[PDB]
Amino acid sequence: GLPTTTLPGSGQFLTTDDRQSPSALPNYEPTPRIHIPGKVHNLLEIIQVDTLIPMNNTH
Amino acid sequence: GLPTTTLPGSGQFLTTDDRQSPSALPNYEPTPRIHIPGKVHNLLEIIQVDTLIPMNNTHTKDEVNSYLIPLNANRQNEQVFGTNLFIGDGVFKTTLLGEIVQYYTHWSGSLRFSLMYTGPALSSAKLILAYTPPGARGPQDRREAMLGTHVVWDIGLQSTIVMTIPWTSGVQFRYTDPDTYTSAGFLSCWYQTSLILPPETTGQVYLLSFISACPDFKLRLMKDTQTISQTVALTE
Amino acid sequence: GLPTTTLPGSGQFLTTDDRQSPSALPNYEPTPRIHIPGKVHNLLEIIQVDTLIPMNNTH
Amino acid sequence: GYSDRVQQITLGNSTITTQEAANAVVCYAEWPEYLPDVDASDVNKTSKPDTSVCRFYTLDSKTWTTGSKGWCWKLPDALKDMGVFGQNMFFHSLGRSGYTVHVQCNATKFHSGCLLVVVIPEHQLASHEGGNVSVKYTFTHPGERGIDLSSANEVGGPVKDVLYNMNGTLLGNLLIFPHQFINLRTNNTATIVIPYINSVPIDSMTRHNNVSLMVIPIAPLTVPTGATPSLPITVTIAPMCTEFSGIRSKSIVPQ
Amino acid sequence: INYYKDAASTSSAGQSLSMDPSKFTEPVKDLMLKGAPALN
Amino acid sequence: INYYKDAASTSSAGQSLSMDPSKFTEPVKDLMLKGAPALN
Amino acid sequence: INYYKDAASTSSAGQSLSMDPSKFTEPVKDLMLKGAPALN
Amino acid sequence: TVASISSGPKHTQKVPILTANETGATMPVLPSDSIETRTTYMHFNGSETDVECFLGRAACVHVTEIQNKDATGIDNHREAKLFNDWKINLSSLVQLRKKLELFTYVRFDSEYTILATASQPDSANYSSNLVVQAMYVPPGAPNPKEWDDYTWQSASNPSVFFKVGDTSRFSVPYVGLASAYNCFYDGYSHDDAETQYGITVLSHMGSMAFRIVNEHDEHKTLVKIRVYHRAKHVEAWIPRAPRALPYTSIGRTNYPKNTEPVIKKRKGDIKSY
Amino acid sequence: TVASISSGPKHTQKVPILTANETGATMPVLPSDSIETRTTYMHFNGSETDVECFLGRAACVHVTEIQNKDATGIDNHREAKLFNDWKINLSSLVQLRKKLELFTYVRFDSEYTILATASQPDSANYSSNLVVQAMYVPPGAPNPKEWDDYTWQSASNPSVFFKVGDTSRFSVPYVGLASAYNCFYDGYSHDDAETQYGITVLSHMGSMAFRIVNEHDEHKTLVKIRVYHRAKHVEAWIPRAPRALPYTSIGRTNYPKNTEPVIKKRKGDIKSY
Amino acid sequence: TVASISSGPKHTQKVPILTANETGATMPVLPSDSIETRTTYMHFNGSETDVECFLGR
Ligand SMILES: Cc1cc(CCCCCCCOc2ccc(C3=N[C@@H](C)CO3)cc2)on1
Ligand SMILES: Cc1cc(CCCCCCCOc2ccc(C3=N[C@@H](C)CO3)cc2)on1
Repeated sequence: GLPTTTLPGSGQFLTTDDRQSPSALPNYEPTPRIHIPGKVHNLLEIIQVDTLIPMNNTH
Repeated sequence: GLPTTTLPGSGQFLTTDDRQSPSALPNYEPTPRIHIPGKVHNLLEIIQVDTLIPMNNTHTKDEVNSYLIPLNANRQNEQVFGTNLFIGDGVFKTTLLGEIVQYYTHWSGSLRFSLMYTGPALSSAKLILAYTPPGARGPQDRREAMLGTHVVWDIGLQSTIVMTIPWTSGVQFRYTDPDTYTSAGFLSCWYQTSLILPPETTGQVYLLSFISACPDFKLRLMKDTQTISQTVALTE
Repeated sequence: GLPTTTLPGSGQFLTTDDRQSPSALPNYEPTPRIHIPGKVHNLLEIIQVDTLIPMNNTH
Repeated sequence: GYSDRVQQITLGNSTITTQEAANAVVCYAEWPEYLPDVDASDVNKTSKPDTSVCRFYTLDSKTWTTGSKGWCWKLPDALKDMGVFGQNMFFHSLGRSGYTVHVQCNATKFHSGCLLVVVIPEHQLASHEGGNVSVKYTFTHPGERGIDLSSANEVGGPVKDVLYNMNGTLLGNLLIFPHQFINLRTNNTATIVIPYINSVPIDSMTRHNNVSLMVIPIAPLTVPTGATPSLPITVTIAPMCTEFSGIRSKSIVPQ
Repeated sequence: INYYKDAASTSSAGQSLSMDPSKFTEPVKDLMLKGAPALN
Repeated sequence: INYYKDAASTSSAGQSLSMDPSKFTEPVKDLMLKGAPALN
Repeated sequence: INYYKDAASTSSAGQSLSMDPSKFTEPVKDLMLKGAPALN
Repeated sequence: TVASISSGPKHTQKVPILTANETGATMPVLPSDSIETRTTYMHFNGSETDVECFLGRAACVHVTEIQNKDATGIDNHREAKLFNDWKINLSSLVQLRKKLELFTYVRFDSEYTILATASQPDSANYSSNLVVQAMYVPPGAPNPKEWDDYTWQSASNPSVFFKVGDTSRFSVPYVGLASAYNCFYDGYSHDDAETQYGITVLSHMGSMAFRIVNEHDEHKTLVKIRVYHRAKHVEAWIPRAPRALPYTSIGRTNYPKNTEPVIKKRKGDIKSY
Repeated sequence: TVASISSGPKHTQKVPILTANETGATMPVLPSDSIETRTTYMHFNGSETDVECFLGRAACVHVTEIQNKDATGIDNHREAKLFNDWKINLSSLVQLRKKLELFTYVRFDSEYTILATASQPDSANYSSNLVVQAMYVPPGAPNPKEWDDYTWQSASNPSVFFKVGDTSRFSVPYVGLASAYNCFYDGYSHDDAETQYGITVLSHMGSMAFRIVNEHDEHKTLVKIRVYHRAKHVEAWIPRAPRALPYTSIGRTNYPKNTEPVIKKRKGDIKSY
Repeated sequence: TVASISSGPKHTQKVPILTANETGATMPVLPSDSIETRTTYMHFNGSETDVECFLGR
């Protein structure tokens, strides 16, 4: 038995933390990926495509 | 599953502990630093800059005048000012030195006390500043004063005189907060000869006095300052 | 997140255990030691000095 | 035969000579310099009028009398109307600058008096009303006139109490800011070089002042017998390494 | 260190650091050079 | 050992051990030597 | 393994294993040999 | 390191103790320039005066309170403390404030600890464990209207759920818009004739919203939230004079009128000890 | 290691058993100087008599008590135990005191454990988990006046928050002003004719303040605090005679008048067994 | 990485700002194609806009 101390924050759930978890479906094999045109990696990729501005807002 | 045991103290929150925490904002990129003159790294850097001491504390409401130590022409043998050296209280207390010392419990080191003369250029004066180490009373006359640490100051072209209160102590640390056992002495100043004004001139002349710490100085065991408090939370 | 199990005795306070603790005064510098004659290391050092026995206990 | 005492500063088309100086202070030991690329953000090339803006402007003179409490000027405000410096100021969106400040006050070897000349980076003033009353714009933009600490409280203006630096701190501790004394017996001028100090690389010159220059009598003026009881104090200031960026239409500011 | 056997149980992935907007911003068949005329 | 990915999540920094009061105590333009006259 | 930065936070010290009673049991100025007469 | 060197009698033309303070310098004079000293060592590093250490311990920055009670018929949850909210700020409480305002610009990461304790004022029964939810609602994002709005879904906004009686802890990077946070700002948000003066305009960092996730039991439960803040990775520029008068407002320098003399008057003369 | 060597008959001019105790020495005489012995080994190191071991286990040094109750209309929180305070000291309880005073000067780091248990004397309902706050109020720093003063912000003063029923543990470096703590001090704080004598004047180490963070429930709750202290990294100088009479005061050597004979009288003669 | 390069006056036959949006492209025009710029660096990677980050809380 190794001695430990727990710190403030133990047991909290922070929606933004990133840790490991047990898989509920041990050993399951996902469907293979096939190729699909159009993959997005960054939202910065798409905000460089121009779109129309409803400038004439007066309606 | 690795076997563990939790010790006493688990779950406590100690405001002074230093550990890692998850970031709430994963992957966020802070603004770049640009250069800004003036970076401070240690409070020890700043307590070496001297600031004015309201030595003339005798007023009744805070005034620019309690920074001015007056001098009288033609007095001989007499005493210009006196103070004990409780740097955390009394005259010292509002100075930057006094103000920082109050964030710590213990101090040790030498102090630098200087006086800048502001009288007409055609006047002259010789003063004696004396440091009295712990153990004797505040000196009562120059004879008594002159037997301890002292500097005869001759007022000249060079306007300021820097007296050092060298660390004289049995115990290597003293409390900031007024302790007896831990007390540091007295500082007094007397006419060595006397102030003399030129013709066509009259009245009082004043000395400005500063305090800063020597590079010698140590402060330790941080705590809360008696210099600030509040009764309800502030709002916008 | 590494999986753990806590054993019997968790949370107990044993006045005789010897472990690490956080310092309440982070970074504080203690007064230097100076030399003092007389250091004791073991109680076995001192019980070899003889002392008087109130043998005449009859008072 | 160089003395700490005599000095000449030539900047642009203007020169100052002092024969009774007491060295010069360079804030935080740094000398004004232009904005490096590594620190840049705005993509605009900046404009550096050089000698037409980096010369010495002498503000109107003040009069130290035995009752004076002290005066306060803000930068770049104090210069908002000086020559082309000022025009550039109202015409660009952003600008940046360092300064040489030269405060002048001469008397004779029978006078006494001592002024503190100090530069305070980000001097946020307090309302004399207390609470959370704000200090209106006009009040913190006195222009070349500066603020006269012995003038009366006004409404929407700052507090003018000297033992508190106009902000809740004691006069005695102003010495932690770059400063120099003018002690009639020693000194006759004070000179401070101010590098640009901000938390952003360049800023607006009209909505934010980045230093207040403060001249405060501390040992009262004492003139020789039957002398006139007052001396003028003059402040001359020169922008140095000025850069303007984001030119356009020309700001319109309150009052 | 993964403590678990399955890949789904590992933490979040790490930045694509891929980034290529041209499939979205310039899907034209004949290449357009900036500075050259759009329509020749 | 950092257990977390972001730098903000690490513990306190470690002593500057920088320390140079001269920007505050001696910001004069012409260097003053202790022992030499202040004003020449 | 120390988990903490300060020395006060470490566990108990480890045995002096110093042990020298002579400062207490034989602080005499001229050395006494067992077996030789106490007072000569 | 030597704290003092050995120095003996002096009869020179070289006087280190005469200076001209008008210059603005504090000449580095030592005991050995004016008395005869002996060698002594420092034995000390100045570790605990590092600014990281000075600003690096948790300070209480905010105490708020919310209650768990039947919201049935409450027209204004916010007003019933069915979920309070706090306009994040770091000058509401003063112990830490005076410490930070010793500097003009400050840059650091924050570590927050949130302690939540419950109180049952009106004589009660069984208290079912309440779980608090603390959301970060930065400026531009919907702010909660009822204690159970869509807002609380918080799909893009970091939120932590912990139990009353426990503590929550997480750390946020330096979120300032500029290179440092301004402790002071002598400016306006624009050249308006009536806009507010100060940093209030620079302090925008949004607010943080707390609520209990639990529905109501038969009694009412008061939960009081205390937020602690610890600076880590500190960087501070341009020291200033310490605060002397009391504070009146978050973000302005203003002091109260008819305040009291802050310098202690002597009981005696200038000459007194 | 041999505990005894083998030694046989002796008929010498060299007598190790005759000495002169007037000299102040304890001559190192052994069984083998006066009887015939056989070899035997020690099999032992003297591990558990090391001073680190002797002073190194936790001892109870203080029991105090505070209560959680409605402070409404209390004119003196301190007096209602709305928050007690303890003048840190290490001689209030005697088991550990006699152990330390076997030495004149002692130097060590302290590890504190604080156990807090709750009691509900007046028949009650549901007890909501109380959280205790333990502040270190060194001398020179504002000492708490109400149970919820600005003091408790403790922005610069180390404080720990733990739950009643649990334990808190942290360790403080050796905070003495000198090189060691004086277990005894035959001096005064100054040459005053009426100043106190003893160490009380050297013991200054300030006090430690406890309070409950929780507001009040309908019943009252008594929380009793026990502070345990363990010396780690011990260094002790100059052994002294053990304490024989009972103690009367923290910090003075004084014993009670008409105390009882401390040496057990024989039931019989000097000659008795 | 540079966010903007330095660029000065232009008087060309090569106009990067005239395009034909009918083509469906968004031509990659920059500040330096139409005003005079100074060098500046990005100081930023676009970390927190990665889709793993966007959908990962
Ligand atoms: C769940 C959850 C909750 C949160 C909160 C995120 C932290 C955001 C707060 C950012 C730091 O806030 C400030 C505010 C003011 C100042 C400041 N004002 C001046 C006096 C000085 O500094 C500094 C930081 O994150 N996740
Ligand atoms: C939270 C929190 C609470 C604390 C307390 C800090 C510990 C300070 C106490 C320092 C050690 O106190 C003493 C007092 C007396 C003696 C002593 N007196 C003589 C008989 C011998 O030793 C030694 C240590 O720290 N963080």
